[PDB]
Amino acid sequence: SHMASSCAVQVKLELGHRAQVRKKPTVEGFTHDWMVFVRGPEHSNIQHFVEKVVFHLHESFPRPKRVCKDPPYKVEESGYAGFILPIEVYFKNKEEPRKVRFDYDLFLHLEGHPPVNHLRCEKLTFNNPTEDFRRKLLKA
Amino acid sequence: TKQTARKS
Repeated sequence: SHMASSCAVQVKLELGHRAQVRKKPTVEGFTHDWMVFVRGPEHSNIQHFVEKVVFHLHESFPRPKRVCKDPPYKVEESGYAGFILPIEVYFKNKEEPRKVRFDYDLFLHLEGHPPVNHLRCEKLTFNNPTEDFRRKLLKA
Repeated sequence: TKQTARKS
């Protein structure tokens, strides 16, 4: 038996961050509050097909591996300097690819300049997924 | 120029 149909699903993941200079720096002494997030556009659900999101913070951070298993996939923190932040997105999925890794640029602005509101769109294609993962991907 | 210093 064989199939007469091919199916190709495209998903959009939004990753982004906000970064605000603190009024007073902490004892440590961090100068900014910032938050980094993974979400679907226009408040769409991605838990149907995302197993967990892994935020690899910089070494200088306590407990540098942060793991979110359920929405919101976000981390909130304070700091003094920007850095590359590899984000791993694991899928509710049988075969390759099981996860994918981005290098997210977590940058901060200086005092007297607006806060940071950065939004980045990444688009992935799953060519002929298994039927179960296709259902997870297009779930209402 | 609009950005802070960075880490390692």
